Amino acid sequence: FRKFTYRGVDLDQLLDMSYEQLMQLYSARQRRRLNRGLRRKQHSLLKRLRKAKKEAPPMEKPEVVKTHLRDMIILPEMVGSMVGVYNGKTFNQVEIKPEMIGHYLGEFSITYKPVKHGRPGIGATH
Amino acid sequence: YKIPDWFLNRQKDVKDGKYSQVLANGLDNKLREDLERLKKIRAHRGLRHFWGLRVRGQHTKTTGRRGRT
Amino acid sequence: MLMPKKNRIAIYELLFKEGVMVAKKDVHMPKHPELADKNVPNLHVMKAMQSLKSRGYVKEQFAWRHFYWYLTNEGIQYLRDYLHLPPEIVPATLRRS
Amino acid sequence: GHQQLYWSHPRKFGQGSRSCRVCSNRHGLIRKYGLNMCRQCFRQYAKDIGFIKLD
Amino acid sequence: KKRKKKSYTTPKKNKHKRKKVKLAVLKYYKVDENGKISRLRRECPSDECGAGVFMASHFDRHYCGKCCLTYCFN
RNA sequence: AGCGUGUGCCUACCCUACGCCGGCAGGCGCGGGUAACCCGUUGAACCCCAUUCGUGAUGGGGAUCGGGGAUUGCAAUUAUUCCCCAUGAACGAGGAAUUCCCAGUAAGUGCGGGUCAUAAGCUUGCGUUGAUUAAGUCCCUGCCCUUUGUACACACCGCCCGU
RNA sequence: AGGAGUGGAGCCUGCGGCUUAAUUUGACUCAACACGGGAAACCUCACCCGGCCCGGACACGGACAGGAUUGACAGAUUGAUA
Repeated sequence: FRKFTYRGVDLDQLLDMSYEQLMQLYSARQRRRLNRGLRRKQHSLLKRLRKAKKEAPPMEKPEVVKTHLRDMIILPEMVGSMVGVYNGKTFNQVEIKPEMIGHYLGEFSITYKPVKHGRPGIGATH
Repeated sequence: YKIPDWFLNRQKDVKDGKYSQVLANGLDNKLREDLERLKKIRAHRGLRHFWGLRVRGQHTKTTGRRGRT
Repeated sequence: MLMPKKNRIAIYELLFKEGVMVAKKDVHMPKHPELADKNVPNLHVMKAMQSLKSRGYVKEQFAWRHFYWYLTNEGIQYLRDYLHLPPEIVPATLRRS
Repeated sequence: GHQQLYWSHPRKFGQGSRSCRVCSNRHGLIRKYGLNMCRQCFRQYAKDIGFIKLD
Repeated sequence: KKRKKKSYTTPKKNKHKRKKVKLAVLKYYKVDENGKISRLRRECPSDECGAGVFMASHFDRHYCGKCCLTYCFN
C-alpha cells in the first residue's frame, strides 16, 4: 500500500540526497549545532561503529554502545544502531527505532530512583 | 484563498506532513494520535506526558495537589 | 613532568634581569602572553614556585591571585653557581629608584 | 601539561569564566564598572576604590 | 576528604611504563664483512623532521615525526 | 519624562541610529556613541472614539495540551531563552488569622541596574496618578522606666519540696 | 477610621527522604521560609559515578644513568583528543 515515512520524507528519498543536504533540508531543529559545525576527525567514532557492527551478530541489530553523546541522522543504511540507556553507568538494551535515534537525550528509561512515600503528614511535616 | 503556511497548526511534522484543517476534531484527533505514539514508544518526554507531567518548561511545586489520586 | 632545561634557563635569566616574573596558577590559560613563545605552561610556574619554596633562595608572597619572589643574595649566588654565569652579572641599576 | 584532558569544553559563557579578583570566589560577584569584585571583598576595599557611604 | 575505600580497585596502579632499555643491539647491524654503515632512515618532506629522527621497527611501517605520514605497500 | 546604563587588555561577549531581507524570532551593510557629542527631544504605562464585547466561562483569563522558531557562544533534556494557531482548568472579594502603611505617603502601573553567553514573578533605584482618611491613645502586641516582692545571681529554661 | 496577602486558583528558596550515579554544608519566633546577592544546560557542588595526577617539596638513603614516557594514531577505546 504505502511506504515508510519519516517527518514527511520517504525512506529511499532519505537515502537519495547527501548527508549535508539531509541536515540542511531536514525538519526544524537538530541542524543548528552542525550548521555552525561539529568538529572534524570523527573517524574514530565511525571506526568504533564499524567494530561494534562487526562484533554484532549477523541479521541482528547492532549491540549496545556506551556512548554519552547525542546522535545524528544519516542515510538509513546504518541508522538504527542500538544505543543504550544511561541509568547511572549502564546502557539498557531497549529497542529504539531509527526514528527516535538522534533525538533528545540518550536515556530512554527512568533517570531517578523514586523514594518510598507515605501518607500526607508525618513524613511531610517536622 | 491566500492564507500563508505560517498562521496555522498542521505544518509539516513527524511521520508525514499534515494538510487541510477540517471541521471540529478532524485534525485534533490527528494531533492527539501523535501524543498517543509518544506514549506508546516509551520516551522520557512521552512517558512524562502519559504520567500527567507537563514538559514544555513547566516546573512542578504546587501542581497535582488538589484531587491527586 | 619532563621540565625543560632550556625553559628553566630562560626563566632564570628573566628573573635575574629584573627580579620578578609573571606568575599565575590559572590553568584555563595555557601560556601567558609574556610567558608564551617559549613553551611555558602553568605547571612550569607551579614547579618553579615549589622548588624555590623548598630551596628558600627566594621568599614567596601571594596576593590577589598573584605571586611575588624576593630575590636574595643567596638566590643570586646559587643562580650563578647552578647556571655557571659570569660573576659580573647582577641587577644593580641606580637611575630613578 | 594537563592539556589533552582539560579544555574539553570551552568555558567562556558561564559563572566559571568570572571569578573574584581577590579570593577566586565565583559567588556574589559584582561586574558593574568592571569591578570583578565579590560583596565581602568589595565592602572590604570600598573606601579605597573611591565609593563612600553617604546616601 | 578521607579514604572512600578505593584501595581494592587497581591494586596500587602502576605508572605507565612499557620497556626499560639499556642498550640497542638488534637495531644496530653494520656487519657486511667490511664494517660499513647500514641504515634504514626514511623521512617526510619537511624542515622540522629529517633523517636524524629514529624509526620504529616493523614488518611494513614507517613511523616518522608527528605528521602521521601513511605510505603502505597495499 | 525620571533614575541611569552603554564601544573591554583577561572576551565578538555594549547601547545601538539608518536602509535590505520576512506576518516571525534573526542575518547584511555604512557605522553614531569611550558619552549633556549617539541611542535620546530616552515618542511605553495612560487620555480619546458621530462603527463592532454584554453577565458567558468566556476576547476579565493559562500547561490556551501540539506543531511552526533559533542567537559572530557545547550541544534548551520535567527542556528557567524564544514571534505564530481555538478549546481549560480556576475565581462571584476569598468563613480562621491578619502583614504594611503620617503627603507626592498608600495604591495604579512601566523603565534602569544586580542579575546576564539570551534570561526577571526576585531584588535594588527611578519617574509616572493622587486619596475619605490621623493630629490621637494605651484596648491589643511588645519594649522602656518607677515603686514593690524574691529563698533567683548559671539569674524563672531559676530555685526547690515530698513520695 | 480606612487602603491589601490566606485554610481563595498556576509559578520561586529552603525540611521527613533521594535504597539511582546524587542536596545533608543554616535556622522550632520576630531576628529562618524571592536569604546566603542561591536565575548551577554542563563550567560554580569537590558534593555523587574508572572524578588524567606524583603534580604526597623530604637533598630521606641507596643501588643506576636510564631515575624514566604527564604523547595521539589497532581486538592497545563498544565514552571524536580518556
